[PDB]
Amino acid sequence: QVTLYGTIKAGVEVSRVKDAGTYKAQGGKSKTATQIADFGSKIGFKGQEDLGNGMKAIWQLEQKASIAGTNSGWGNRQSFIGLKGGFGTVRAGNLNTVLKDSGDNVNAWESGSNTEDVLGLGTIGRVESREISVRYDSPVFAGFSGSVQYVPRDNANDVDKYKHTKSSRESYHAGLKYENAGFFGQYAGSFAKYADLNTDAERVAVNTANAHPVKDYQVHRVVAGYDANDLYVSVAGQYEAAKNNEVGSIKGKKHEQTQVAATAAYRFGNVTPRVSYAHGFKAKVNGVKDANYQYDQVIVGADYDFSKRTSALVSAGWLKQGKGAGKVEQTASMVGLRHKF
Amino acid sequence: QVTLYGTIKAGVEVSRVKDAGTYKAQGGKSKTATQIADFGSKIGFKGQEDLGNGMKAIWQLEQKASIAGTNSGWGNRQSFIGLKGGFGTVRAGNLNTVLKDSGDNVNAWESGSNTEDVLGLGTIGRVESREISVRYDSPVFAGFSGSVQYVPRDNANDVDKYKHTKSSRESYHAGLKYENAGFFGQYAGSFAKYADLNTDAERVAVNTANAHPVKDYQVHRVVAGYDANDLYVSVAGQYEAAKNNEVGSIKGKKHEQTQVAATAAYRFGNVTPRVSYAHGFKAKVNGVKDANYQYDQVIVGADYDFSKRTSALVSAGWLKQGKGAGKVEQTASMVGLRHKF
Amino acid sequence: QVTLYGTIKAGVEVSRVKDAGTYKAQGGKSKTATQIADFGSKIGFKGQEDLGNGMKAIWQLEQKASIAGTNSGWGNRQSFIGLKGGFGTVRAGNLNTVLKDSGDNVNAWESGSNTEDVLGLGTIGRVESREISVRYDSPVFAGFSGSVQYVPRDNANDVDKYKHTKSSRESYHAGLKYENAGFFGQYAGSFAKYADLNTDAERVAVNTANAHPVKDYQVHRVVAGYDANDLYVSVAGQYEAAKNNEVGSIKGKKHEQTQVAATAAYRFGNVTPRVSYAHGFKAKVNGVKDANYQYDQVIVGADYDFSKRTSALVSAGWLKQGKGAGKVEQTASMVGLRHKF
Ligand SMILES: OC[C@H]1O[C@@H](O)[C@H](O)[C@@H](O)[C@H]1O
Ligand SMILES: OC[C@H]1O[C@@H](O)[C@H](O)[C@@H](O)[C@H]1O
Ligand SMILES: OC[C@H]1O[C@@H](O)[C@H](O)[C@@H](O)[C@H]1O
Ligand SMILES: [Cs+]
Ligand SMILES: [Cs+]
Ligand SMILES: [Cs+]
Ligand SMILES: [Cs+]
Ligand SMILES: [Cs+]
Ligand SMILES: [Cs+]
Repeated sequence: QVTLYGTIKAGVEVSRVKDAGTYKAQGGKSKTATQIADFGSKIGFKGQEDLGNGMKAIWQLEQKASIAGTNSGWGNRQSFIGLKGGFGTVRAGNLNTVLKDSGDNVNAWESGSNTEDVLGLGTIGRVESREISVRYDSPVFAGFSGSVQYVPRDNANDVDKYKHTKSSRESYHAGLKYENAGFFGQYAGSFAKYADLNTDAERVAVNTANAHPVKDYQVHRVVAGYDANDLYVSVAGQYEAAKNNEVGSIKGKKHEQTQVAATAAYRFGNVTPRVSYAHGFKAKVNGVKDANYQYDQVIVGADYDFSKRTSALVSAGWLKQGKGAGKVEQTASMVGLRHKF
Repeated sequence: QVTLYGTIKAGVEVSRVKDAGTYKAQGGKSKTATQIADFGSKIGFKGQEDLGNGMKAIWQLEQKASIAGTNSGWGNRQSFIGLKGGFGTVRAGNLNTVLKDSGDNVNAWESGSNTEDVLGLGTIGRVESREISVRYDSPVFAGFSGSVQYVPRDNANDVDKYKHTKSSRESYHAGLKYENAGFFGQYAGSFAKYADLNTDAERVAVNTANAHPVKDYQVHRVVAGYDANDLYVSVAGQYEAAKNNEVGSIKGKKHEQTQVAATAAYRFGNVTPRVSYAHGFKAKVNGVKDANYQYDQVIVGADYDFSKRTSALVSAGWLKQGKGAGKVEQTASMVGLRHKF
Repeated sequence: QVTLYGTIKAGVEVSRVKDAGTYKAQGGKSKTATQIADFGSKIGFKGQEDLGNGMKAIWQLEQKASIAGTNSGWGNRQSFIGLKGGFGTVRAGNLNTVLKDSGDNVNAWESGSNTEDVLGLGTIGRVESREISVRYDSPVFAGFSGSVQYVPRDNANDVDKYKHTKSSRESYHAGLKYENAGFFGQYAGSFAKYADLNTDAERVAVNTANAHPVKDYQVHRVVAGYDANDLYVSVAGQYEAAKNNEVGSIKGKKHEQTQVAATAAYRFGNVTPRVSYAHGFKAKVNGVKDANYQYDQVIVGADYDFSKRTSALVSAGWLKQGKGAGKVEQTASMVGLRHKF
């Protein structure tokens, strides 16, 4: 037993950026770019086999498959092997981060890469990723279900395998989930004694060029909401903080930012309008308030369901970053199509 | 509903090149090289879903899959998503160029890459390609069927997305087709206000190293012929011209070349002999006659059909390029196998 | 007719290296590295079609598919097209080397790349590989079955296609096999008039940076053993020798090394313990005895079969290389899982 699946999603997206620093014409406005873009098409193979008494073996190989022909490689999307049974589920491989799964109730938009921060809640999703790791998921007991996941010190840094001279970048991920009559709330987060971030607060591999080492890197996320009776509402809160670990005068100083995201949608028959807001409060960088990281964004859109597998998509987004003259505003809109197989 | 398809084609090809400039031994003759080569094996996944009243959703991901293990990546061959119905068909993605489809009645040979110009009509097919774009194909009305296709300015040049400082490389492609009782004629072509060509008259991405910018780049192709009753005959004509747009003394001057190709084949039971000729008249480069682009080529061969999906292939080709001492002659022959699945 | 297959295999492996030259702490011992690693997962598509009277067409595209997401490309594992029938089988493409197939009775261990020499008989398998080539396999007559395979001069070196100025790196591979009532012995080997080796006695492509050209490169392997009644025993012998062909003072001098490998395993119900030993006698490099190439290794382990397709794996290995102060000792152990589909 093995099945083939995936989804092909593409559309045309119009965008324009307002930046006074990089564009000098007309009050900092760039020209409007119109493109055909892949919304992240993917194709995978998964299978399962009953082993006898309550245990089943499970594997999956999923790849990024852009219909523009820009992707390549196997298992770059969730791909794994594991075992399931009464005890729950245990998987190893390129695995989604518990915080990446919790992303399903946080970001419901589709878009191309270039517009992932204005046509989708991309900024609050800068903490999500896939890591080579092991992961446990306990069954659903009384509406409760949980997940614990770990990334080895030698998987987070291979170069340092035999000479442990760099602080371990090993990390733990966990999440808890409660569901009842259409009401659901969940906590998801991750902690890393030592890790590296780029200037976009995203986690990068040790020794990336412009990467800033950090200590006690922790990410927290709580998402609660209602999903049933043609109605969907979702509020999410997220806190991120770490201590500067880059040798120099500012080592030890604190980094932190709070983000909130809101989304609601109603299902009229085959049309589902939807709206989402997101904000990133002023961020503390090296102990000081940094307003460059503050942002406000709102996305409105609707999905037309031709069938349970095919949808037509339309959406627009207004995004503002920073404050003052270093400020950047992004507006974009798209129309596209999604087919799940 | 989703299907798996592709074809595996390989063979051994013998070749020798006669060039007085690069080879000094024996009147300019090179040694004879004999290789095992992939004839362009490929594998793809496509699927369709009825949406209700006369509309069907359609997608396809096809990749180059060489059995020599030299290819990599997804959707580098025609890959797309679109909709079909009474109105015809509409597709977006890595799509074949209307001129690339018209190639089916122009080049019927199989070969490895190194011999695509001597074991196949490759020179007349230097205008064919795949471009990220949208494309319309109207139904077949009274033997008539048509196709209109467009490649965005920001898809033909991504770097220039927000600062339109480079002339648009957006292009249009169209073709018309008539079929009646085994008789068929079609026009296919493309126009680009601005584009770039390499010295082989092939279109390359803006800012390729040795790439010459051009203006009013247009390609025309007419192919007519008979295909039925065990008989196949096909004549094709092709015109290409553009104005030099490379800043300097020769900007504005005219480039152009006319190419013709002929092919016929008769089906004795399971054997199908075939022969093809092709010529490239002297080309006008910067207004001046250039005989380096002139060429003559003839390919003879036969296909043995073991079954409708499997064939045995044999072919030879004599090709002469240019005139005089800069002249190059290529001769090659091959025996191979093709399995379609 | 076409089928999908492959296997997903991963596990965690603990390792430590003892080298006095590269590690200075504690008598040359490195720290112990613990990793999650792909044991070489792979996925392929193969198909066959009856052509009529006793002939069938056969093709296969197999790719390395790591569940860690580190592989990419098509047909990098055995991939081919060919014909089968009364006469036996004939294939062309990325094909396994006759010596690579004989590897099945020589190395029965699973492991990640980093531990292929301590958790598997990797050193004796440094002569195995895949080469673009043609290959014949004659049927099994009276327990006897044979294989002859060849790699073209222009496939082993493409750059030199038209100017044969580098000595041909074309090579021949052959093997013979006898099987009777659980008893089986086979010879497998390869010869190359000219070839290139790296310092690990592995064959590399001409013009690799640190590659040493050789002449009369021959590899011999005899493997005999018993496989039936829950019992498996296998002894293998291997000889390798070539003449230095690197221009200089030592050209012409002789290189050679003898390797032996032993493995046995008994099948209690679903558990199969197993043990293997391997030795590499002192090697003659440029006529002189080199003890750096001498080695001793022993691997113990067991496989728990959950089902015919799924197994649980456990293994450990002690490996010593060289002699004296340049000496290197490797110890490693792993626990993992393998699912065949
Ligand atoms: O949020 C959008 C995504 O939803 C998933 O369930 C689906 O597998 C993807 O193809 C994509 O449509
Ligand atoms: O012209 C040759 C080609 O014909 C196509 O129809 C087929 O899909 C390919 O596999 C290749 O055989
Ligand atoms: O030696 C181990 C291998 O055995 C093969 O037969 C199987 O196809 C592979 O998946 C791997 O398990
Ligand atoms: Cs992300
Ligand atoms: Cs990552
Ligand atoms: Cs082409
Ligand atoms: Cs192209
Ligand atoms: Cs090997
Ligand atoms: Cs090789």
